[PDB]
Amino acid sequence: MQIFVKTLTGKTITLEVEPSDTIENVKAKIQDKEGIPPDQQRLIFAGKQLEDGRTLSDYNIQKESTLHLVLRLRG
Amino acid sequence: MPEEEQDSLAAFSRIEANITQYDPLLDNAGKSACTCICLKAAEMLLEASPDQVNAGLIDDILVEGVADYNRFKVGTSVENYELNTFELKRLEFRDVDNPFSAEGNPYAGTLDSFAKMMEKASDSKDLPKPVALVMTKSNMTITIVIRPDGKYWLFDPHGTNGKGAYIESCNTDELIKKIKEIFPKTSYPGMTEDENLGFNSFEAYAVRR
Repeated sequence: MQIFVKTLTGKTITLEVEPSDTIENVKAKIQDKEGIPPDQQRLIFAGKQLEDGRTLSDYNIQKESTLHLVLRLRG
Repeated sequence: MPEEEQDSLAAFSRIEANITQYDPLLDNAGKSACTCICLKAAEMLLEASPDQVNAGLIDDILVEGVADYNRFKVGTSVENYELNTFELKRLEFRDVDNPFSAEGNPYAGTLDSFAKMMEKASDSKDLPKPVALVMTKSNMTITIVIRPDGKYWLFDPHGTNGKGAYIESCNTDELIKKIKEIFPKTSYPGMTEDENLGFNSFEAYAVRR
């Protein structure tokens, strides 16, 4: 199924995922497209920052949902 | 005697450190000393009067901030720093009706949303005064002290051209102008979102004493 990720700086990316995919798997797919290390990705859905060990399903993220991505800035 | 006082924010709009010897450390975005020193600046400036903010006080921010940086390296947080070390307390502050925000995360935005953030921050409904914002991008940290009159002290550990460190007294329009010069819009062809986010977004933490 397809989901979308919108970055804070305005880009919308399309990912191919399965509900069983973990958040860490999703972050790795984002890294494959934009080079962002998973440990610095804040993925937001319905106002919660998603945890690496859970699955898209655990968060009831369905097809064509849009996640929101913020980079954890190091300074 | 007045003739024996250092220049301070009680009479000037910009005050500069004398000490430059820490600049290779403060300017190194591969280290987090710049953030440690911004946290020391919030600690020290939140309860200062304008006449106390002289070159000697900024020197003390650098000297004491580097000591705490070193102490942290041997052996509630902001970028992995324990705020207790700075006698600071974190206050919740985020863009609530915005899809990039989550409870407990810092305020996330871009240059286009910086003015809105400051409007919220400067509202004593949202945060008490004085309060400081510690604001980061991928390669720089600053501190914005919101003063009792609602104007600002901008502390920049990078200094002008990477040399020394300064504090500027700013109204809102001046602060926006300065942040656009320190956090400039950055672009080049092929830039990935790792760098777009790193250069063109910010996170801001609210702290008080």
